[PDB]
Amino acid sequence: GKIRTKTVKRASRQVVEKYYSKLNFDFYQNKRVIMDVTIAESKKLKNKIAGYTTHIMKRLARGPVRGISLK
Amino acid sequence: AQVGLIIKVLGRTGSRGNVTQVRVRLMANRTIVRNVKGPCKENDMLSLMEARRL
Amino acid sequence: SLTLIPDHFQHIVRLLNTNVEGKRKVPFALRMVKGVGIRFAYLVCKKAGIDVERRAGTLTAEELEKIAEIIADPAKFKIPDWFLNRQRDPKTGKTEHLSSSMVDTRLRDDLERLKKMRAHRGVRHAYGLRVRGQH
Amino acid sequence: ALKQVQTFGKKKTAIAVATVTKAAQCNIKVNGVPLQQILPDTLRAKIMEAITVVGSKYYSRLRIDVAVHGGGQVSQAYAARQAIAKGLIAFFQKYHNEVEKAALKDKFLAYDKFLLIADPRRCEPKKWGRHSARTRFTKSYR
Amino acid sequence: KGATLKDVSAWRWIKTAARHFKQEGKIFVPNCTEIMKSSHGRERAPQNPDWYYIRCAAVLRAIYLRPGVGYGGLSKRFGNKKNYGSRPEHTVTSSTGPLHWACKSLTKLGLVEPGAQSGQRLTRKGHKFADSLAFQVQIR
Amino acid sequence: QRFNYKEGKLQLYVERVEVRGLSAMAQVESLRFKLLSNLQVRRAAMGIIRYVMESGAKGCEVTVGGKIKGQRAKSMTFRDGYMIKSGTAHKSFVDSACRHCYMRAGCIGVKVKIMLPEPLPDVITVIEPK
Amino acid sequence: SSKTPKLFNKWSFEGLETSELALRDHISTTAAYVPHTSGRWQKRRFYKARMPIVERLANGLMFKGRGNGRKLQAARLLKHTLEIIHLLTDENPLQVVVDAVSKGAPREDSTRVGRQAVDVSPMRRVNEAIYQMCKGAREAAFRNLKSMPECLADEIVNASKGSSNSYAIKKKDEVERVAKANR
Amino acid sequence: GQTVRLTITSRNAKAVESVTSQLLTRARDEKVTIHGPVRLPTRTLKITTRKTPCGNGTNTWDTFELKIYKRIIDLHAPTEQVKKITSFTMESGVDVSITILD
Amino acid sequence: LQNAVMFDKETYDKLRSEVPKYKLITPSIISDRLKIAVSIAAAGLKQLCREKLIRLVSCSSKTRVYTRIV
RNA sequence: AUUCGGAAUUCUUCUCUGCGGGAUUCCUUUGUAGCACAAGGUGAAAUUUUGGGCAACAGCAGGUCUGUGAUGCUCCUCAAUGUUCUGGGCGACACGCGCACUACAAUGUCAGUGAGAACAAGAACUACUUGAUCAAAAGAGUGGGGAAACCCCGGAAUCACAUAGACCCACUUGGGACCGAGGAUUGCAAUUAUUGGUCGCGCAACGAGGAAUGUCUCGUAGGCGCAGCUCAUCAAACUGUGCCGAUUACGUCCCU
Ligand SMILES: [K+]
Ligand SMILES: [Mg+2]
Ligand SMILES: [Mg+2]
Ligand SMILES: [Mg+2]
Ligand SMILES: [Mg+2]
Ligand code: NA
Ligand code: NA
Ligand code: NA
Repeated sequence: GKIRTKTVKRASRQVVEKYYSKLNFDFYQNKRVIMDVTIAESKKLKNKIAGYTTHIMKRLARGPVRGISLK
Repeated sequence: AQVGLIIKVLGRTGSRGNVTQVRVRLMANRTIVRNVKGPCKENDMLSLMEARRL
Repeated sequence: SLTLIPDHFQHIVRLLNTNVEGKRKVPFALRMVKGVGIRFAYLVCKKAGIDVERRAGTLTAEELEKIAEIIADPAKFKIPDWFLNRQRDPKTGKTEHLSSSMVDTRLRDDLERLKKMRAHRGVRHAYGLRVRGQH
Repeated sequence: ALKQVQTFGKKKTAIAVATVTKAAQCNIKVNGVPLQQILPDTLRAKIMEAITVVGSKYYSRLRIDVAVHGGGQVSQAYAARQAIAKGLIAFFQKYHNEVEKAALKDKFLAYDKFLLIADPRRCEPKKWGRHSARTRFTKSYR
Repeated sequence: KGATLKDVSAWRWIKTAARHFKQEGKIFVPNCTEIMKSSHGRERAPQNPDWYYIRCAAVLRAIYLRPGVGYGGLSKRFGNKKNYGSRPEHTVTSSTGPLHWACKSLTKLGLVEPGAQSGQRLTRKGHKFADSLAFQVQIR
Repeated sequence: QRFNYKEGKLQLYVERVEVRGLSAMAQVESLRFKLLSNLQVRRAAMGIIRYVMESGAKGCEVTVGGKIKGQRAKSMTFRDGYMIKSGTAHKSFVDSACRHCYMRAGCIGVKVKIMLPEPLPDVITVIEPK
Repeated sequence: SSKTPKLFNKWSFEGLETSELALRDHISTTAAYVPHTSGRWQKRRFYKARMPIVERLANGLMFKGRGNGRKLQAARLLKHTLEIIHLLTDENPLQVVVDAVSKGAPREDSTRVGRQAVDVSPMRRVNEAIYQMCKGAREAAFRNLKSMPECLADEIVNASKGSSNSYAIKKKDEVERVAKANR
Repeated sequence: GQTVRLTITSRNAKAVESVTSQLLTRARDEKVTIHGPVRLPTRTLKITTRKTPCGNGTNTWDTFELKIYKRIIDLHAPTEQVKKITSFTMESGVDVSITILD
Repeated sequence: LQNAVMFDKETYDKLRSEVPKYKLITPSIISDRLKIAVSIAAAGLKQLCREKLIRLVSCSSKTRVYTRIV
């Protein structure tokens, strides 16, 4: 696709806060991590969630990200 | 018929958008703005036997 | 076929009171007669012993008399009855082949006979209408 | 010993299965017919491309038998040239080095991608209210 | 050194075999062959003076490739598209009349025999004849 | 008799439905009972919605249409809760029914749609760690 | 033991070049064996500038309902066409063909932006040179005794020389003259 | 001895796979040689018809499809052994036919 | 328009003395120079090839292109 | 060495399919001023991957009371607007209009020869082989075989042919409308032709079509045949399937 929806972006942000020390900048390891820590009936959706989660992690390595509170 | 080289595509003029506005560099270094019919892109080469910018 | 023009080449030939072009191949020059088609004109060429690769207009009168005799009555030469146009004529019962001016005159008799007895095909023919159930 | 490999290739519906073997004299046949009896001469030049591109010295002692089913006149000439080209690569992988195989594989790709990779295009279904995949019924107003 | 069928041009085998049948002068030709259309899907007569010999050589080669084939099977091979006038065209199989006569002529020559419970297949003599002719065309 | 089954070869048993507030087949027949009696249409439709929502449903909808008042037909719907309407999975998370009730004049047709609470196609939950 | 391909196993692709600098990058001279290939040439915007020039000619002969989809027949028509070009010119048939598409389309055109004289993109000169020559031959052989290989050969040979007896050169002279007036 | 062929056919995909997976486990308990199962091609039944009941507006159609699933297992055991393998409560929609191979 | 269907004395010797001096020879080209049908023009060219007075160049079922022998 | 059609072993490259894997703007760079875009890479597939299905809230005095044992209110009701039987009509016309089929030819017509699909359906009617055949075709008639096992190695038509075949620019071997005389088949019943096959007529327009106008962006347009449905008999229609396979644009708000 081109543009991600609210369902993807909201869910992909809970993943970052709960599991921040199991993620890195690689899409393929992140997807394997995500499929074990979430429930959903469509593999297409889980692919996009891991796609955006990788994008967030790169931004966090640079500076703070709005709406993400690691605490 | 001197030759010219297209260095930038200004925009798509015309009512129906079938004519392009380009700036050519006379390879025969002067930049002249001309109208072009047909599909064209940068670094092309016309065979010139100005125009108002869009 | 690199054969020179004969001095007797006939650009127009006469057969069964019909003009026939003297430039076509023999089977396709006899189709110009009424009652002789493409399929029938090849059989006439075989029975007369004429090569089908010649131009009509090179053949002589003896060939033309044999041609006009096969067409007149195709029975003595073994041409089967399922090959003739008028079989079991309704008013005489005799099988025959109609050609030249006899094709038209007997068609006139068929229409006049249907109209005389007031049949449905007769009245439709008289009024200049369609007779085979075309809307 | 036997030195046998089997490959395949498809174009639209044609499936061509090859069988490359080590023999004494070069021999390529398609569905039984030898290579020089294939017609038209245009479609025979497409199949021979799977040989001229690399050179015939690499087919020096190989015997290839191709059996094609499905498709049509031109689909089967394209499926058969894939199986022959993929067959040479598969035989070199199983009985030669990687340096020799890699040189062959790039030459095939530098000429035509579809000498080793299948074309994925297939017929588009027909939809109601249309005469074809994309042509609608004629419209009239008055 | 030797050669078999399928190693030679399909036509050049048929053209050579048809010459063999005509020159030997032993095959049996029906009388209806001089006045007949090869099928009811055709428009005119075959127009080749030796058209029965060409089919018998073509029928014999067909039986060689597909043993057990019958008259209905061969008619599929010799079909065509019919001109229906102002209506769309369709496919019509050939008539099995002339195919019945072609298998009779070859059977009397000893080249073809009835098959095992179905169809027609060529005998050992027909196998020698077919392959011997294929070597003759190959050496030109 | 209809199917010519031989004697001793056919048997029927009757089992009871678990909860009557989640079957639109039974609910529509309760609604028709009120309608064939002297009952207000709004008071009739409010009973069904409140009952099924109280019984544990996830989304409900009642539609009554056709010559309700006057000589002109009209449609009256009553919605409550959440209800999906598109896709293929809507044939498993929604139950529906219909009936034709014979009034003194004309006809009345009523439908009831109940959303039965596999997860939803587009819901994602993240497991709490530790 | 590879060897460079030759068109129809006879005509050489070595030394092929265009004398028109503008069109050099839009005519493709990559060697091939036959004018037939199955590639997705209409997937990107500038992919038809790489398809070989002789194959583009064979695609222009498949016009009208009679000619739609007959690509093997179009290759055979071109096989005889190049033979006649060799006898008429005594030159390489492939050098004559690329000399024709470089002289068959107008360098200046007039359009309805305001009409106004407008220059023509190099991709349009190549496309229009093929279209005008294929059309000029197809209409000159409709109810004629000549066959189409002889009509097409006369079109290409005349266009390469700039002769006015070509259909494409007639249209190019008219269009260029009209556009100059609208300048 | 003899070979018995079992044919499983039903309109539901899950029901077919549940019964066949049961028979294999029961067969292996009796220590019986097995040939299969084989997944035969599934036939698709199609009916297409117009939506309108009066013939008005645009001509719109809908297509209704049905699928049929089929499996076969060949055993090697006499009748009594087979009479014990398949004696269970299969769910509705699935049928099993016993055939003795030649 | 009006094309002859058989050779005469004057056309035949022209076919055997002038056609062999043409760079490009085709059934259609010889037809309009001698005013004969393309059916008998094709037969005359097949005769000249058989005696080896012109050279075949491109042969097909429906197309034939000849030229000078040298 | 190469071909063709008894006994054996083994084995899943191709075929079959229930649940899985795979693609995510993933990677690099540009324009850059967070959301994103363009070109390229990886790759079977690179942008909603492709094609469909389902689709909110409101409305139309849109269609249907010829579907229904869904109905309000009406009408007729015993030589009846109920029901059955016989005959006719819905098919009538040198008039007008919408949508199709066939053509106006040589990139062709005719006569041969070659190689070669997919989706389907079948009484449980579909179809093979052999007679007929010491002589047209269509037909008749005998034995057998069935649902990935029979039909079936599914012998489709475009297509190809170095086929040393015919025709040669003309309303002509283009086109096949209209009509005549035999004969067979479906049916209780072919006279308004039920349909098919043989010979004849072809002297019926038609040589590319005024003003206007429809659909279409890649296995697509166009061309070519094949199944299903209606069906005792009849497809120039519709619903699907495969075969050959392009030109142009990848833009704009001029018309709608
Ligand atoms: K026709
Ligand atoms: Mg319409
Ligand atoms: Mg047609
Ligand atoms: Mg053709
Ligand atoms: Mg209808
Ligand atoms: Na036709
Ligand atoms: Na109304
Ligand atoms: Na419009």
